[PDB]
Amino acid sequence: PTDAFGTIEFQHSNKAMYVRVSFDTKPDLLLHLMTKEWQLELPKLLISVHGGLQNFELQPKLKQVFGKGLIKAAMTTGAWIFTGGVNTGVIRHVGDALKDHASKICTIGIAPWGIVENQEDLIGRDVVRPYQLTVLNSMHSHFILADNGTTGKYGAEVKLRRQLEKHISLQKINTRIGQGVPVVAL
Amino acid sequence: QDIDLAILTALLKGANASAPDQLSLALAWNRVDIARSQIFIYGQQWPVGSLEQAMLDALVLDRVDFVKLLIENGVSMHRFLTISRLEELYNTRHGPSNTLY
Repeated sequence: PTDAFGTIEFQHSNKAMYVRVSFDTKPDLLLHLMTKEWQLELPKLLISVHGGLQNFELQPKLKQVFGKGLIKAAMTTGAWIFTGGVNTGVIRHVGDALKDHASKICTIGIAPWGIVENQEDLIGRDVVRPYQLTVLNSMHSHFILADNGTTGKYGAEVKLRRQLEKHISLQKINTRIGQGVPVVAL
Repeated sequence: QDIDLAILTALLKGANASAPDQLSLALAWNRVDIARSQIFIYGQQWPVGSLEQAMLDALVLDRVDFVKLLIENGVSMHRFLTISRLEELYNTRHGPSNTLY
């Protein structure tokens, strides 16, 4: 039985809300987790961002363009962008983008609990987590972290996200114009 | 591409210094640019109580950009300011002058 749903309290400052799960979860299970106990609305688009797994760089105007684009796009459709989760790769640039606007919006962070810096203290429920095995992007309020047991590989998040993307595109909650929230992979 | 930062940087490793000894050095240098680029990092930990004592130092020396990085990063003033620290702030002699006496 699972034991962590805390928050990050890094000393800027920003809270979060997450849960450790396993690869053996249903996507409709995580759906009512997202809509009820997480109390989250449905998006009108899913901005699934994948990237170079190692921490890369962009040209400065690419950085500003990607930042302003993701921020302004998220505002128009009022949506939640699936990402990886750790402060590495494209996900670091996504957190820098969220710092570039920093006004109001939330982005979901499907990643492994298997790879997490200081796994043990974040078992603490709703407890301060001042992130100083990689730390998760501090600018993320939502990051589902699948504890598949095994520690230090990149697993239980390629499949999990895969299902949750297909499921949230297919299940069609709310208004469901077209068929569910249309999903676009940036 | 610049000797300025290179000379200052070579002293950051050359001091054989952890992050508080680095930052107290930059604070006396009035150089917060080298603080943001090397001394402040992403992932490792600073010793407990070093971040707060640096403020007793940064406020009394009028290091206004060091204030912007030392506390607004990771020291809340809702978790720093007490009776004894504000008293030591009112009884400094460092920094600029005052008509207070």
